[PDB]
Amino acid sequence: AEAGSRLLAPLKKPLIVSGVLQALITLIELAPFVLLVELARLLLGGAEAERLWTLGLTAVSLIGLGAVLAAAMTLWLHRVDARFAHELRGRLLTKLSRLPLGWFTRRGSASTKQLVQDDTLALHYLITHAIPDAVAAVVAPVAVLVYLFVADWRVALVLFIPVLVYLVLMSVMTIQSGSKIAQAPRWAERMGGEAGAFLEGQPVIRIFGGAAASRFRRRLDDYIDFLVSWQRPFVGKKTLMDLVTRPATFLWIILVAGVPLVVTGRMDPVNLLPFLLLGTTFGARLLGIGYGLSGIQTGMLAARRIQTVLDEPELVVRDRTRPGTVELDRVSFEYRPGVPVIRDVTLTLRPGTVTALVGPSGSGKSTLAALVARFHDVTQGAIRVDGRDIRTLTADELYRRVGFVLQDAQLVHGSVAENIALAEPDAGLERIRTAARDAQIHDRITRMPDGYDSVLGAGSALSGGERQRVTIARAILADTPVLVLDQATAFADPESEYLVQQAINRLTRDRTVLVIAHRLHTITHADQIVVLDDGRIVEVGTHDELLAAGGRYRGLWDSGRY
Amino acid sequence: IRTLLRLVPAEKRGAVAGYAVLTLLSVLLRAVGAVLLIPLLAALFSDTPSDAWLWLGWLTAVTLAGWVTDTNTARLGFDLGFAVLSRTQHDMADRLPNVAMSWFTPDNTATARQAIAATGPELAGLVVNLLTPLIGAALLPAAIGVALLFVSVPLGLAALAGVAVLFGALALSGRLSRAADKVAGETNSAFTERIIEFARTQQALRAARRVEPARSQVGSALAAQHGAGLRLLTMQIPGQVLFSLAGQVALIGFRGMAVWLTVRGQLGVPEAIALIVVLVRYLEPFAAIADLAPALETTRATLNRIQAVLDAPTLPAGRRRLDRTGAAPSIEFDDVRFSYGDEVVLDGVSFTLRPGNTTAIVGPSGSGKTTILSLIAGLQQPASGRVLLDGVDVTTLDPEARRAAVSVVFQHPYLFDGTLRDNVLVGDPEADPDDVTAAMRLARVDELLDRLPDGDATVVGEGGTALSGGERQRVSIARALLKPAPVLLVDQATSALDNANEAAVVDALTADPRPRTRVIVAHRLASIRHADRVLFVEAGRVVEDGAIDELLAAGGRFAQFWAQ
Ligand SMILES: Nc1ncnc2c1ncn2[C@@H]1O[C@H](COP(=O)(O)OP(=O)(O)OP(=O)(O)O)[C@@H](O)[C@H]1O
Ligand SMILES: Nc1ncnc2c1ncn2[C@@H]1O[C@H](COP(=O)(O)OP(=O)(O)OP(=O)(O)O)[C@@H](O)[C@H]1O
Ligand SMILES: [Mg+2]
Ligand SMILES: [Mg+2]
Repeated sequence: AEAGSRLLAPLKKPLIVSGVLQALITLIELAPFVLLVELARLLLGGAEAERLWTLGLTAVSLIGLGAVLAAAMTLWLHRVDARFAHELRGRLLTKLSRLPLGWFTRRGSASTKQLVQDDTLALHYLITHAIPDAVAAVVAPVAVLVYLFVADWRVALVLFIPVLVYLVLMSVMTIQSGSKIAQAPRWAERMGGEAGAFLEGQPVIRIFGGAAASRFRRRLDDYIDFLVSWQRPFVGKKTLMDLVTRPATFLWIILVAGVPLVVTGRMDPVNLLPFLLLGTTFGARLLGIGYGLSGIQTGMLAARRIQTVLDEPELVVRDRTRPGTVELDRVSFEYRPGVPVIRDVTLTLRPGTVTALVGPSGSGKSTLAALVARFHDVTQGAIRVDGRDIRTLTADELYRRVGFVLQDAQLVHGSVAENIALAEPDAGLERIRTAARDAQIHDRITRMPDGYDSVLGAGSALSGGERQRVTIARAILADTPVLVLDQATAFADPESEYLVQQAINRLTRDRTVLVIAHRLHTITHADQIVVLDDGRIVEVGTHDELLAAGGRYRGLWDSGRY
Repeated sequence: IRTLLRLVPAEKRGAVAGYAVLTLLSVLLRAVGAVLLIPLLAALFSDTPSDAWLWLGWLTAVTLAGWVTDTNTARLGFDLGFAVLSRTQHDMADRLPNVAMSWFTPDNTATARQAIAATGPELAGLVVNLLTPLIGAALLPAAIGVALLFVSVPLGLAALAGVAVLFGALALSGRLSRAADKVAGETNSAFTERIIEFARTQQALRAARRVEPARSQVGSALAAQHGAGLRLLTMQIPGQVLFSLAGQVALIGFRGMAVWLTVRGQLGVPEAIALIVVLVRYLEPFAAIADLAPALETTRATLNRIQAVLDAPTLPAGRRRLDRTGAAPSIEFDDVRFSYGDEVVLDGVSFTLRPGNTTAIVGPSGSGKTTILSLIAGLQQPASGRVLLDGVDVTTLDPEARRAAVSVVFQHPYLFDGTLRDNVLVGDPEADPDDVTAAMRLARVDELLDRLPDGDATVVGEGGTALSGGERQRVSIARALLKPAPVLLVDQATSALDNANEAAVVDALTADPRPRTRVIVAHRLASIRHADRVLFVEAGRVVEDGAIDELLAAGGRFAQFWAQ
């Protein structure tokens, strides 16, 4: 695989060294059995006690030496291939912060968990154990069978019968499970998706459908059907391989052809000593690749799947390369190919002016804020902050110049202080409190059990109108020259909405503000009201001018009073 | 293991008993298979090798019987492995909807998500991969050890002592890495939680410049995960080499004893050579146990998380069916009190709502007016007092009858990853297509079908993230209107809707065909138009109530509420 081999290229030299050292280790491990054959052959000859003991000691030391060298490789090779995962996982988290957010919405948090954590974990066998198991599974059976074939070819061929049978089981097991292993990561993502949706959308599951009718139960039963149909012949072949390559199976097969040769005048019993001691040793090494070839397939797919993400197009910062000004110049954007969401929008936001972006729901007013944030790149046109294109501005220079409220109270799992101080985590606790008071949420937070240190994860959340005020306080603390309020105070009552509106007007007197609102009664004081219908700006002007013009804004205003 | 056996289905315990017999039979045949070699080889190297034919016969018979048992023990081990898996995962899936909402703390949701995430094949083979080699290698090396007492007592006693030290070494390996594997699991679990947050709240993090690994919270989770990951290997591999080496030290030791007894004349040379060969059967079972320490701890961890979910506090319930099965029930509170942890939400809240009429709830944010709709729907339950649906206490209602008596439009509308029509159909999957279009048409979802390319097949993202804020709100409204329940709870269903769609939706909510008892929460006066009754809640208590016109004329807090 071009993408699979390209990912694991840095581990070329460590893996080649692992293969060579395993060749030496496997020969060191077979060495004491050859000495035991000589020691056993000396017992028949009745040699002196000292002669037998020297073969015993040099066999014990080689057992110790082989174990030291074997443990030196595995300890080294796991550290090398655990640092690779940390390097690889750091690359993914760096990659994901640069992709457009269309990537995140079409995959979700369940597939990103699969990528960063599960897929990088699936590489573990492919690098730590694949080459040691592949080299030991060929060095030792070939080394033994070459030794035993010189000893006696008759019993060597008999011992070779289970070798061929094991290869047949290994091949049919691998090809049959090949199709299922390809489908396995897909099911894990989908099952991971339902588990996230089932646990997150619990109020929906409880009231609508309940436990029985939930889609999680349906797909859970479907997944276990996949595992049963996958793991049934897989485990069925794995047990047969374990029986064929068991030490007792070789020892029986040796004696099936050994006893008739010893009983008849066709083999001296001394020539069985190599088989009884060496013939059974390589059963557990052949089994290493039988159980591994499935683990290589998951690793190679995971490497292919990881490298594909690392080759995704990014939000590249161009090399091309008034304060507080944002300009949209014939912007046009499409979330999907051939589905225009924004069409030829031209809009200039100047300092000290509050621009009010209104219109029908689903018109495109939130995606315009997304384009300004550069969560997505405009398909046409350009967006320029202070004369610098957002595509030329780096992430720091862009998000230090523009601050956002995103219509969703996306609170992080952390203290109340940290959710307010997400922009600048080293913000002083007094600065956090002043931001919270401006959002009219300091009084709420003081009443919580732990104050500003209280955790705001799932099951310890706030009310819907208060989790939004936390994000308003976050934006206030960030305090960028350009602010983009995507329907802040949607869930706020009139009293709190008016108070936070007064606070924001106090804060952003000499700043650019793009306020998005469906409550038009708070929009009447905007310097310019921009009406966005079907992604195109259909009319621009002040409140009185729009009412006099009598268009879509007049329709919305009349329908507002009901 | 005691937690493991109880998770089996009651019907499957017959296979559990059969599995134990074949597991004892398999070990007994394997030990007997090793015993039959000593007469065989000792006869083979003797002057009359023809005696080997008899002892070869019993070895082949025991060997074939060993293969038959081992294949069948795998089939029962496979069946028991998935019987536990399918039973536990179905029990967890059926248990979580009934578990109390307060149980889902950020840590508990992590274990519940991890416990659900253990559905893969690693836990499916908890019997075949882990128990069978473990039990086979706990009884067989001792079975060979006791069998050697009838050939040489010093060698047979050494074999039994070998099992003692080898298992003792395994215990020390587990005790050493138990602390490190506790930290490894927690830091590996926290990394999963932060990846979910990283990909779920990406918009908030990016605007906050909190996405680089050098400053992100997932970056710290990865760094902590790596440190605990390496620290586990440092305290784990020395455990495995000591066990693996001690296994080889024990084997060569006994092969040394067999030689040494031969030198002293206590053991014949043919019998000594037979014992040297057969003693590989002593280390064969212990070889499998060497690498199962990581598997044993992971399997122990998952079964603890599974049992944690099955120990979760199920919500209280009864078996009373709703009296007004068809008609509109009369919702009422009787000194209903409620509190999240320590903070008091409701204190002395008592109101009675007539059947079939529409009632509005208004008040400052944080008042507790989403909690009122939660208690009526049964998502929450009072600490004291009782909610009555037509004189029937909700706590005593059958949970099947409890959910069928309420439909809710949640404040933060959540949709599942799937087509637009699928999310509308979860309200009533048995509904006729005419009823689905009627609900979508009423909730103004037909506007989305006209605009969107796919119509009612647009693949919504996780939540409603592949739809606008008002598009997922109208899909939520259509979902609730489709459900035929005689109670409709509306929790700010017009927040993210323009004046054009808000006015139309408000008409649909208050003028749908069938009768219902409608409770409405909203922060916009146009969203509670022509409502029969109002409930103003400020401090968690209903300050005042009545008609809209009466309250406006009265000039109380309701009049000041919309003054601005
Ligand atoms: N899961 C929770 N854990 C702890 N406290 C909570 C939880 N949910 C809500 N609260 C607290 O309950 C009180 C009332 O919450 P509730 O959701 O009922 O508010 P609400 O009146 O509907 O407000 P909003 O206008 O913001 O929607 C608030 O103080 C909120 O902090
Ligand atoms: N991730 C996405 N993939 C595809 N289409 C999307 C995605 N996000 C939004 N859309 C589409 O973009 C169009 C406009 O969405 P947007 O979020 O800009 O709405 P909006 O005008 O802000 O609405 P509202 O006032 O209800 O919040 C909608 O038709 C929605 O279907
Ligand atoms: Mg929007
Ligand atoms: Mg609420």
